[PDB]
Amino acid sequence: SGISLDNSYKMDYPEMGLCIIINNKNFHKSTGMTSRSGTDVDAANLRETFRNLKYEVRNKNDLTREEIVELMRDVSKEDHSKRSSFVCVLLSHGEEGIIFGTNGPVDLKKITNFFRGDRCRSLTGKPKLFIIQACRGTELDCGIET
Amino acid sequence: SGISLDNSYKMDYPEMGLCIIINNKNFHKSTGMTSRSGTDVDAANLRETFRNLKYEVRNKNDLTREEIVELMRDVSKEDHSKRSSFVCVLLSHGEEGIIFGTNGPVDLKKITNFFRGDRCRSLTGKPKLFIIQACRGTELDCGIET
Amino acid sequence: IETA
Amino acid sequence: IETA
Amino acid sequence: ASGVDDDMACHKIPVEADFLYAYSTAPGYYSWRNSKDGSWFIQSLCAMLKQYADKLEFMHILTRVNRKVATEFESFSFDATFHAKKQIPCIVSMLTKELYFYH
Amino acid sequence: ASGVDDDMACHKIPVEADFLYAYSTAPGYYSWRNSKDGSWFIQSLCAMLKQYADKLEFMHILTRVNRKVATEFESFSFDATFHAKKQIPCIVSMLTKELYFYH
Repeated sequence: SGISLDNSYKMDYPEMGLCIIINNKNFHKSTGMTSRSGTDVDAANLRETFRNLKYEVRNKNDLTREEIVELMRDVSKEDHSKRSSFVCVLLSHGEEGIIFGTNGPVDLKKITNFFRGDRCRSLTGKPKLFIIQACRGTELDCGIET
Repeated sequence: SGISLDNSYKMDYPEMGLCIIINNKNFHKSTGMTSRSGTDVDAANLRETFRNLKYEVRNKNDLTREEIVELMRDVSKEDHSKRSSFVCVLLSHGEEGIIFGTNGPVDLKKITNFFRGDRCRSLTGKPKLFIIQACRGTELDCGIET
Repeated sequence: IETA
Repeated sequence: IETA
Repeated sequence: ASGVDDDMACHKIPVEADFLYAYSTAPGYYSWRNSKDGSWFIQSLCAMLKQYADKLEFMHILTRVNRKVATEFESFSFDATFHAKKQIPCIVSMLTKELYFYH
Repeated sequence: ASGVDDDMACHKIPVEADFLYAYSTAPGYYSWRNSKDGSWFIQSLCAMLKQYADKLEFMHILTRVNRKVATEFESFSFDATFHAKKQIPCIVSMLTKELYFYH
């Protein structure tokens, strides 16, 4: 055939892929973490948005740190051969490099490692997208007038 | 006039801007840090590359942590009104969030803060590019066969 | 506004 | 190869 | 030319390759959320995806998200400490190719 | 609609906005340099700028750099610990617009 350039990911597999949405709104009283009002609006908006992009959306609400890890592990263990990509959206409280389960923290690295090129072979060479809505610290940007 | 879209930075100012290259090859014996062989090749390649992009290239070799800070402070104090952007290339040893002077570390945040939108008004709204060649830790990527 |  |  | 670190017989890619992290905020900063309309970042991300997913490459879509959040939002709080604050999303790409949701 | 965090009378942008950090490697990882040809990242960055600066948007140029470094380079060392290693650059963008070096 003619000149072949591979500058863009192959996105015409039978499936676009999974879009896992972890929506943590209510936290265990024991942690004292405040409920994240308005997060349901985000979760719904994301579900519809990615649905229209043809992703297989799976929403999970109020997951403990253990459930977040088990979910990611199980998902990384699936056969993504016929899927073009992978998307995971995390909605919760957080700090730099950390996302909060309803009962404690989860290192983002712990979550993303399951999808490493050598640990999830059916996603090797495919885009793995992690969308994170959470604090990355306590610094405040006062901005500047334009 | 016709429909005006502002999707791209205005890059037609009289000057493209400065390209500051900090090339640290030799470190003080007292630190024991090894000389970075081959960095001169990088510095020269960058100088020619950005010269062809019409940037005002300024190279600095083997700067102490104090000189790196003074250089950045002085540069941020210049009038960039007629410049479209700013580029700084750091070539040295490093760790996560840190770049090494010839006699010690310099927090990258310390360097970049000088150019904040509220601290360098002549660059507000203009792209500020920091190219960093340095370690960000000691993890090793064993890769995966394709 | 919520965010700590 | 150089890099520690 | 020839070298010890190139033209490998057996091709491999980094295990960290092909990851894209779309952070709602810059490293070390707070991330704002409206208790009624949702987070600034997700609100903006969905809006830009809905309007540009069938037109622009992913990085360009996320750049529009950066601009939307940075220019259109500012916090309001009875607490001076958290009032009149801004936010800039942070795109972290280890991708090796352009990404279009359409084909 | 109307809200307390939008449509501000006085427009401001985040002080952290309009920054682009082109890291040679992923967070927490080593960055490799050939003692004779220079660092993998800078070698690749200059090559892609020379070939695409008058053709592609900056993020797309940096994406080519990511691919070049990720696919064409692998370390060689007499020390097994540092032998056969890979590298993936890391693009960190807080830019609010597309960037073309030409006009």
